Amino acid sequence: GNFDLTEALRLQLELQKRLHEQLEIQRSLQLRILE
Amino acid sequence: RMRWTPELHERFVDAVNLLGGSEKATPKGVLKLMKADNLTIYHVKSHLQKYRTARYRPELSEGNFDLTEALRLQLELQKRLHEQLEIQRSLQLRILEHHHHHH
Amino acid sequence: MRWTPELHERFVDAVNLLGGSEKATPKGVLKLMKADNLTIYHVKSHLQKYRTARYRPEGNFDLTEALRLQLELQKRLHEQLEIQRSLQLRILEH
Amino acid sequence: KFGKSLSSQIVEMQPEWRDNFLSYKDLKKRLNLTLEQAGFVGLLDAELDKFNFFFLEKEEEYVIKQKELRERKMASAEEVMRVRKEIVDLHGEMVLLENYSALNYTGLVKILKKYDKRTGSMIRLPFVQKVLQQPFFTTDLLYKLVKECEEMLDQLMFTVLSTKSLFLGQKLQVVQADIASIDSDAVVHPTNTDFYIGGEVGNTLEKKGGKEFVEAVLELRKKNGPLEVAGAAVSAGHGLPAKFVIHCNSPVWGADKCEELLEKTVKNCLALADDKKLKSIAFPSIGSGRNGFPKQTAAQLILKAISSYFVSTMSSSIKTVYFVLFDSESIGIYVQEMAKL
Amino acid sequence: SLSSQIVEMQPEWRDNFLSYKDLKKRLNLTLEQAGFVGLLDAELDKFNFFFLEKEEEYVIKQKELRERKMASAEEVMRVRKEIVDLHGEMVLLENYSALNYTGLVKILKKYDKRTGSMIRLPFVQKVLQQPFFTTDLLYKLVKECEEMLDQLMFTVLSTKSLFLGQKLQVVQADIASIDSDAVVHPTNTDFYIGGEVGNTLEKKGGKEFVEAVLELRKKNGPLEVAGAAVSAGHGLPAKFVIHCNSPVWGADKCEELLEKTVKNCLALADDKKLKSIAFPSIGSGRNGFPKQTAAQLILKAISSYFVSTMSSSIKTVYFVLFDSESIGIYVQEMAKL
Ligand SMILES: O=P(O)(O)O[C@H]1[C@H](OP(=O)(O)O)[C@@H](OP(=O)(O)O)[C@H](OP(=O)(O)O)[C@@H](OP(=O)(O)O)[C@@H]1OP(=O)(O)O
Ligand SMILES: O=P(O)(O)O[C@H]1[C@H](OP(=O)(O)O)[C@@H](OP(=O)(O)O)[C@H](OP(=O)(O)O)[C@@H](OP(=O)(O)O)[C@@H]1OP(=O)(O)O
Repeated sequence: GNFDLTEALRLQLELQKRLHEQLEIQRSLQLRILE
Repeated sequence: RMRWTPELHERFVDAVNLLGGSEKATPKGVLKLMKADNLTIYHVKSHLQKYRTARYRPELSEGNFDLTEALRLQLELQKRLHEQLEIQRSLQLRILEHHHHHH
Repeated sequence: MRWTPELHERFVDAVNLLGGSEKATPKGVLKLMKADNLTIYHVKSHLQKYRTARYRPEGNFDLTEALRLQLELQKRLHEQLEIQRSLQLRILEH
Repeated sequence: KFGKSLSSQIVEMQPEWRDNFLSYKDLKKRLNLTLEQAGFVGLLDAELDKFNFFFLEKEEEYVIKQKELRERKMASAEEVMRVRKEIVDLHGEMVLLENYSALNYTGLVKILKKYDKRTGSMIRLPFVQKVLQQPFFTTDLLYKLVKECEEMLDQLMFTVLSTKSLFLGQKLQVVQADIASIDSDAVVHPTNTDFYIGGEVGNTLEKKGGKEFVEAVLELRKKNGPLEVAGAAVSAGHGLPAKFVIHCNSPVWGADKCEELLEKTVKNCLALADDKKLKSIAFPSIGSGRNGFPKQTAAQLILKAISSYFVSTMSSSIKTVYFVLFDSESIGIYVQEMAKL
Repeated sequence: SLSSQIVEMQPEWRDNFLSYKDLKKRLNLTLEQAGFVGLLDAELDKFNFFFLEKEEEYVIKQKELRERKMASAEEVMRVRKEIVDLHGEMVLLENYSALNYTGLVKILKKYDKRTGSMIRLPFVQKVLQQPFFTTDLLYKLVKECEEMLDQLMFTVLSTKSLFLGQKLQVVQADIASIDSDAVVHPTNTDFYIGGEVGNTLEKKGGKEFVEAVLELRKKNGPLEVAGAAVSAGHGLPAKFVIHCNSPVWGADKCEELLEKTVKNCLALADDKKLKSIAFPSIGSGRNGFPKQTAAQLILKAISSYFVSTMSSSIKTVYFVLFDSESIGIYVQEMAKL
């Protein structure tokens, strides 16, 4: 069952990456609007 | 065919320069100078359109610390997002390969 | 005849006012610069020099460092000329 | 929640970029659902074709633009090189004119002495006095011009252990000092739900602060009651050089989502610091030790939370974040993980 | 003298200095007094005319160069801004493609769940063949853009500036990959290369490094305690490698021996006029020295060496460390420097 655990870990990493990329693209568009 | 790549665009600009200025170059002459396979006059000509439009510079005929820091902050944010997207690419490829070889 | 960067700045402004830099008349520039008793001859020669000068016909870090060394040598030579001037004046004082 | 994040990213983009991501109306159609499922897959193929067209157009534009900008960069470098070369040459020519003047002066003094010796007169001194008044000798303007060229060429060409200037504009300093004596606007005090003061941080804050500090802690507990996990509260730094003290209930290693709770603890501390319009905050060793977090994990989580907080809060007033550390291993770990932000 | 000075000059400078023809005139000679003074005044007027002409020319040139420089600066700033903006647009396109791919995957999973089918994998295989979501060329464009921006404008962990301007830098890198002039190799009397630094240095250098070590051992023989010897950095980014025999903890006067080891390494670095030197963790661990004691003694040796050696050519001293506790100890002890 270690394969399924690895797959779940990779999915969790994917979600974390999605949230971080959202924060960064938000900050970039913010900087554009402010300038 | 329509996938313009840096090498193909370099060949295109070289042919244009052989014909002269981009404003006076002819798309038929450019097509004759480019031996690229499956290259139609339509693609050559639309690409000459986009190139000539991009090459125009109207700005020629007409605190700095804060500006430079804002620009550097923007660039740094973009770099961070690019590397994060690369990591996401790797993770997606791994997951897809495992799902392909294990179902 | 004694041209200085301030008077030359005023001259360039007057030339910019009087049409183009090439299509300029020294008499009109003198009319735009009624100060310091400027003459038509001197202003005309200065405009000739300015027009002839404004024409622009149409490892790298090793070369940049050689250029830096050239600048440093020229600065040292300038300082040596300065101490030369002071020394020679003090000799003249005896 | 992927759709919500996607839409929140879309709304902030340019009209060209929107309506080119796939619509999330396909969930509605999906609900209404093998022939009509084949029609749904055809809709997916239409979305694919849209992506293809948009991406190819943007890619061609970018290729053209990049070749153009590389050409312009090469031209600009060449022009800067030519300009600095010409300026250095002009500097040299001015120096050469100075040397011309001085050398002619020397030769003139020589010939004046020879004349005075040949005739037996004494005209060298007044003649040189008149020479000093000649404009070829008045080289003050040359001094000014050489200084201008040189300035143009110049413009053209409490112990702190470790510092990191964050890319977002803040300063992260690992320092070593008594956290109660450090002149920081906010000082973080990790405690429990009942606001214990038995912490080493709490012990030194009770030693430095007076009875009013303990009374302020008691009044904070009276107002807010119990402090939930990852939560945080603010009290006034009475009897302390610090302006405010931020108490927090750090989670325990092994709990459900304890890493996310540690990140939330850090973010709540920073949010409370911004709520008081403070410019500096001091963090002790949080997570590791008492709460059982491994040192590297806690360090990386705290630094992650700080960086992401400052990404999502451009209006933050915090300019400096201090890390008061005494354990050598913790200091090295914080330096390593801080240099990678 | 004077003529030899004016030889190497442009034509307009020649025949504009003091002509020495007047010597003959002086040999021919108050009527001639007036003649001579008139000739001298003519020379003075020539000097003044030439000087004022050159001064006017220089003023014109300086004005033109100032304007040209401001124009070039504006162009530099414009190019920089546009390249940053293009980098941003390309990253935005990458994010476009990634988000669309993720949405497609989510929708395929939901479809396979609701309809009870299995088409997510072949549909994603089809997606992989599409013009979008093939961002190798776009990634290369972004990378070249970042290169150009780096031109347009190894990790240092801590930096300490000494009184005479020397830099002590704790960095995180491979000691064999650093471009420092000298790299210190802790060894024993027989130039043993099996140590940690030995293995990484050998990985980088290879046969050439081993041959250099063997030749140095043959030329020097036994490496005395607290001694040091230099070998050429063949096959290594470093120019030279300074092998030292650190003393053993508990030996007679092992503190002074470690101080002398560090100072001898520094003296060998200065003998070859080297500008930088890289130090690994010396004495601590293999030779039984406790970490903090060895770090402090080494830092004291370096400081007192730079105090007693005013002609030292060393400007930067690197500390390549891997253990976190060692890094923290060195940071703390440099704060005490
Ligand atoms: O965008 P998702 O990642 O698919 O998240 C949820 C999903 O939950 P998951 O996080 O577990 O995937 C919900 O399903 P549940 O597992 O909670 O039952 C689902 O449907 P419900 O909330 O109505 O149950 C909901 O909406 P949808 O039906 O469109 O898939 C959807 O979130 P979205 O509305 O953002 O798609
Ligand atoms: O002009 P210099 O390069 O300095 O050298 C001397 C000069 O020396 P000083 O001016 O330094 O004293 C002599 O000057 P006096 O003897 O008149 O004081 C001068 O005259 P003499 O011929 O009488 O020696 C002689 O002139 P010339 O080139 O004709 O020889 C000349 O040059 P020299 O270096 O060849 O002696």
